[PDB]
Amino acid sequence: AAKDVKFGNDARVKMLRGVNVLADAVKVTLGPKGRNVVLDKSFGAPTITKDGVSVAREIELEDKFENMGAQMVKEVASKANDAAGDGTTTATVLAQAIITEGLKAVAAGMNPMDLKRGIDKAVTAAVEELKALSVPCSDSKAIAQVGTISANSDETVGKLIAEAMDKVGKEGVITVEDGTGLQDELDVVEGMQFDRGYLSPYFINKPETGAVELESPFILLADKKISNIREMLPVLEAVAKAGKPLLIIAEDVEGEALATLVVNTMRGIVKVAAVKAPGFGDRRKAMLQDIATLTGGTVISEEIGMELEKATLEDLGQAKRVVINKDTTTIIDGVGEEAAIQGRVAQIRQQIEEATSDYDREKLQERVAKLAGGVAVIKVGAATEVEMKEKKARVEDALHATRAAVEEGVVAGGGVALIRVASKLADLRGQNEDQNVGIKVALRAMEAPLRQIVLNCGEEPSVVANTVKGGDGNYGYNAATEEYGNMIDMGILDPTKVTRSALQYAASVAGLMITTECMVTDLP
Amino acid sequence: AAKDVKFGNDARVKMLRGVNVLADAVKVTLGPKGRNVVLDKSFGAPTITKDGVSVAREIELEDKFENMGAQMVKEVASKANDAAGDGTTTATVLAQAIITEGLKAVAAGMNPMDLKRGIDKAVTAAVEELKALSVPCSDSKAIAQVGTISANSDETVGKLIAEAMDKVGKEGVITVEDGTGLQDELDVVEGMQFDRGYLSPYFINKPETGAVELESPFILLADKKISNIREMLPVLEAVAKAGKPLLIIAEDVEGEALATLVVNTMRGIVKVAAVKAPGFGDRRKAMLQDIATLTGGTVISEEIGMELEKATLEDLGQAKRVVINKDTTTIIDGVGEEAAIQGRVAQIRQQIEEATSDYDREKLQERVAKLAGGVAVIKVGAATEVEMKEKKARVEDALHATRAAVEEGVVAGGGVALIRVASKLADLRGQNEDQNVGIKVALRAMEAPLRQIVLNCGEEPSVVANTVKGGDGNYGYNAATEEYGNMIDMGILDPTKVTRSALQYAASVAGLMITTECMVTDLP
Amino acid sequence: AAKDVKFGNDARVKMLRGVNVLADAVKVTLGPKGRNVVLDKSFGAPTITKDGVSVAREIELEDKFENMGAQMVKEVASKANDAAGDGTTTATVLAQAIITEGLKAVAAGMNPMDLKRGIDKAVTAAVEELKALSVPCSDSKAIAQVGTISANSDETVGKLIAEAMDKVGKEGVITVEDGTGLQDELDVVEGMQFDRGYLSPYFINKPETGAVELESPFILLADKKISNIREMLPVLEAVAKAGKPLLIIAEDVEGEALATLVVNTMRGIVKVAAVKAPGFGDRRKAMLQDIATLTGGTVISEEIGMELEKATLEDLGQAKRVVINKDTTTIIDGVGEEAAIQGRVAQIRQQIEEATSDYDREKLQERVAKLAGGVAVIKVGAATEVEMKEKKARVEDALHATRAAVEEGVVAGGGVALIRVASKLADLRGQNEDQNVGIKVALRAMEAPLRQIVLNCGEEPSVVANTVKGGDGNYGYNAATEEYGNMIDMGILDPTKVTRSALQYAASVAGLMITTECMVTDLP
Repeated sequence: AAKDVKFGNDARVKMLRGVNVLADAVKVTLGPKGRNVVLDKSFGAPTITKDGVSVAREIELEDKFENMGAQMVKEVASKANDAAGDGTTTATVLAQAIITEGLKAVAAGMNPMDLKRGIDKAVTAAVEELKALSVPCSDSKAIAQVGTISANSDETVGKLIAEAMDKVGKEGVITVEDGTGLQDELDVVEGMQFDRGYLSPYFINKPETGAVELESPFILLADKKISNIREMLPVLEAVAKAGKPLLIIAEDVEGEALATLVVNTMRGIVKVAAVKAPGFGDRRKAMLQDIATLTGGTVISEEIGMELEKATLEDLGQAKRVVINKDTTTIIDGVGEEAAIQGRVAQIRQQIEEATSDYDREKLQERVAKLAGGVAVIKVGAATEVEMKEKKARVEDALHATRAAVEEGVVAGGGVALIRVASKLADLRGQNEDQNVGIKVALRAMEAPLRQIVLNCGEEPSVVANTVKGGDGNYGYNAATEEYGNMIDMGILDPTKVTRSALQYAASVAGLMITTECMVTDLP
Repeated sequence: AAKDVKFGNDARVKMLRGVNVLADAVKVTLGPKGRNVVLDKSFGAPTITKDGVSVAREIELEDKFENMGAQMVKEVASKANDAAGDGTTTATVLAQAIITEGLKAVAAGMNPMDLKRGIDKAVTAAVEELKALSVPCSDSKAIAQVGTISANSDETVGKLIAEAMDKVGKEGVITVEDGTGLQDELDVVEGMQFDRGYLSPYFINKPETGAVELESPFILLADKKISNIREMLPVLEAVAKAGKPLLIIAEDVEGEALATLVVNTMRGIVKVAAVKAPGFGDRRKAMLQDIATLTGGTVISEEIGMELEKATLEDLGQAKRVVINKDTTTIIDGVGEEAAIQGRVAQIRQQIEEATSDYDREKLQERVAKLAGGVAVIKVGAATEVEMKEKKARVEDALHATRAAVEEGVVAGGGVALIRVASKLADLRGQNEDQNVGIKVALRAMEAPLRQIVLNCGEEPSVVANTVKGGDGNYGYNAATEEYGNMIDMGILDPTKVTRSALQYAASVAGLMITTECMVTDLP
Repeated sequence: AAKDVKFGNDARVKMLRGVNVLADAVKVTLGPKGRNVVLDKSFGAPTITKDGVSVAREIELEDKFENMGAQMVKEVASKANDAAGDGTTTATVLAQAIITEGLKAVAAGMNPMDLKRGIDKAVTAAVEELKALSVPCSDSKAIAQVGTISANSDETVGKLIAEAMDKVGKEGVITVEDGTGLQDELDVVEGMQFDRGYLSPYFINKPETGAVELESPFILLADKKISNIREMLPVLEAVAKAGKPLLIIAEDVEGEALATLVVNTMRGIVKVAAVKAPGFGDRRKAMLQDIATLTGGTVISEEIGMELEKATLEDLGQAKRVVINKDTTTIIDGVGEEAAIQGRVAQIRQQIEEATSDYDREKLQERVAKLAGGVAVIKVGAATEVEMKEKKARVEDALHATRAAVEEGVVAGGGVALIRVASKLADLRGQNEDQNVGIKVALRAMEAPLRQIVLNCGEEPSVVANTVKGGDGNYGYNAATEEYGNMIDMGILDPTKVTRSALQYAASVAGLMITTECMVTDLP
């Protein structure tokens, strides 16, 4: 396993074939006419996929050359999944084309670093070009079109996403889960909801199937397990003379207090619903106070000078209707001031980002969307778990793409905007001839992905691409119909965020990787 | 784990040959003339079995290509076995036909996605046709006939299962168990049953053979053990006043209490029997109130401040008869509310939709059978464990077939319905001629299971297929009669669900496999 | 692991090779001229054997093919040993011949199902005919004859066994084990007895070996720890005033109890025999209850609602005489009525007829014999350890054969019943030609064991069989002396149960030969 070193093109040629390897591993799956690849599973059955990165993630070759090349190209695709997950094939093909043009330039003895300088300043110019070319994406028709593009002519899933997103609002949170039957299940859970079950089964309410409902109850917060005191009776009798149902949130209730608390609810005196703590202590308590403010309750924590039994009856929060089952507790609409809710939203706006990013951001965004609106749940069903996941990954990709389109809009899809801005920026000049040829190299390498896209349909890339370059504006080529026309007719519009981020990150990684000159390796 | 990358036709033929070897190894079991397969077992004697997936689950190939193919294809067979368990050979054969046709089409340059669409539409049409042509099966004669064919022309088993299902009612539970004698014996156990014996052997009552029986007793349920709870002395006096026997359900009883009780019973003071709770804490908590509802009593709860010491006369469950042996207790005509029985049944109906599925179904249907259905025990009597395996396997095949037929309805067996629906659906056309070609080729090749069924009998598949294509209606060939006639005459009926699931799963999996264009392996 | 599949001719050839292995392994042991086999043992001495299962159960060969063939044929031999244990060589040979002929027929293209049904019908008809021709024999002369037939010209052992069985009665059993003296020793003592050594050696009276014999003692059996209590002063003083010797069976003895008891011994006031509890708690308790019933005492312990320090002197039983050895104890006669005998034997008998069988029933006959008869003890002694093992195996085979013959009855032994049933059942007919072919093949193969016997004897097998087929009744051939003659004169008779079980096992192995079509192995 001793280290061995080589220099320049002799090693680079090895890289090429490995690149070549990974390259044709990916580009076979591009386009509507592109096919799938099944990935061996060490534990169970192999899984079908169309995304190049899903294929490549586990891929490494026997020899050190190709193995390290695959790892060093796989990082950008990993980041692409970290952000969006699609367009990975484009990043791979552009990387291959640019590294080939890089070896061509090195054959001229040309400086890689000034090449990178010219190329990435041209990339920034293209960023500005794309920002200028951005158009708003507002109509749900375009949303359905882009989802259908992402979902392989699946009008059902895309349209379903459309009404779900519309009725939950643009800031409403939407989640996709498993289903077994041939039909997806659409659920909306609005207000406040948590997944905790009643400790006592005797809470079976008047509605059949054990369905539990409370109209305008009094919600209360506690931090103690009520065992030693065993006397909530002052509060109980205050609610009894109030004569209205109640919900309690506490550490726990001991069986001794539980007996009368359930026995007394039967008696019909006060209906009381007791639940376990939904989540981890500090943050869960923090969101319970937000719920209390939402429900018109007061900030109540037993870990401060105030007492459970020492309080004012108005401290109990009220919500119009609460629905409780064996596992799920939900509120339809509560009694709270929207000014205070929006103040809490402003308070939590900066916490939306924080610095933890991955763990904190999505959790907090879904939680706050629940705090303001509701969550959408879509049970995507299919015959086999591999089929479910194969559709699923496209579902989350389309979800993220819809988020990008909502936040930023779209640009002319099908790569025509790319080639037009490249043609317009062909006039760009650098410090010297090195930067100029670097810009031209970047242009000619960007030409290749579109040509491969055309080739994916079993049609000639050259003259078709030339015809694409001939027209402008709405004129573009559709692979599904394999014909030219408007973007609106073809619905091929590129979400701005995914294209911008993927293209620029791929450009950066390519510019830094073409700088290879020396090789270290291990022996068998 | 070094990886190797392969393209196109080579992997295609590898997958072809592996699937073909597995399939024609399976084919030796198809039809009445099919035989068994012997599988080497390291621990002891080999396993001899007919159903294909039973063989498949342990199949592992020396070659990585074929190993990947076998493991990727076994999922459909495994889940089909999980669904029904028989006809799996037919599903495998038709799947192989689909693979052959798909690879042949792709060899022509076929579009994989067009094939996917075509096979999907064909499956939709076939499912609708099966729904349309499905006919109900109600008469016990036809039930016995389908059991007989499902038991490999065993009429004795058919009459046995028909008698069992009749006496266990429509919602009874039927199970097959190991038998001691040289022949099968079927027993019917009805009423409230559980497997718990009397605490002491001296509990043997008046009935001989060491049996412990009480006529018109009362039933006590103790939430916890007996330490000082033997203070039911007042209730005892009432029982002493009533001159009635008693039954005890308690966690545990003191040795002094056990000794004092035994003496009381043998002295004739009060004659009482005691048995333990049937199952786990959750199970017993759920089913004790079910027992009470059957016997019209009130469960003594340690969770509520009602106990044995403070109790009512009718808190004892009321039943007409109790019969207890060394480890089993039976209750005859418990005196309880039938409407409460329906309420508990409806609660069970709501609880039907459960992720636990079969593990939940055991007790879920156990309670219903104890209330309304019945218990059937099929003790398989024979010498060799392989023979019990074979007869048992035929037993659950017949059981599943009968259950599915009763709940669902039937179609003609032997694939006559398959060829009929293929002929009727030959008229459907899709979006593209590519899709139409996929559909029509699927129709051409879907008769292959019938071809192999004929072949297993050592008879010309081509002659029979041509003659059947000439014939119409329920006319068809039977191997048991080894001649033609009416398919109904022999009473070979297929549940629609098994055929539908097999066809849809085979089409889905085949469509996903054929789209693969790249291969990856690891070397030894 | 890597699997390799064999089909049809090749798999059948491997089965034939396993058959050849089995045949050469077994043939060496058929008849008087079929000789013993030495069993290699790296641990200890290689062991000489003749029983077919004894030769078989430990034999496994390297080549996987015949290895799994042997593994799958081991089950029939194992089951036969667990059922009868003798005639295993004969049943194995007949089954092997049947299998060989069936494999030949399948090589001719035989139908598995025709074989299945024809062999089932033939087995059923042969069982019926064998039952019809069954002649029970009860004379001790015939019992000695058949025991010697099993013992291969051992007369004294057969006479001893017959006398022992007669003296132990119809329900009394016989125990056989190794001996030191080269002559077998038979010891039978009637009544109640179990082996138990006294904790205090000073229980030795004037007679030797600590044997004490006492008149009408006060027999007490206690399942409770008597060490803790000691005391018993009122009862001890009552017995002392009565003037009779003292008998106690205690769980344990205290140092104080030891002290007062040894003071009693060396002081010479009262002779007291104290013994520890016999064995395993619950079952020892049950058999102690049996002893108390047979002695006319009362079952008294803390498991009974009697009091320790308060008791009545008549509560204990009295015996005609009690004898105690160094490590065993017997009672010559006790207070036991035949009605209580019937009741206890019946409540034991119901447990005897159960599915537990092994590891529980033998103790059941032990206890029952202690209730009614006595234990028969056999000491077989000789020179070399391997030869004692062989003699023990042969003697136990004879023991089981005698038990089966006594409980069931016999037919003509030496295999002549086989030829006679084959002759009389030449008229059997099946459903079709193939069934009749299979039946006739089985009938022809029925001749194999006897012709193999004659071949081993060095005489013309087929002509001797033909000559036997000419006569009828009990006239046939003698292999020990090797000449014709009547069976009755030399009494070659065999219990019918082993014959029927062999036929049933043959039916099962035939039913598992018919499906031999595909086999799977694992090669490195």
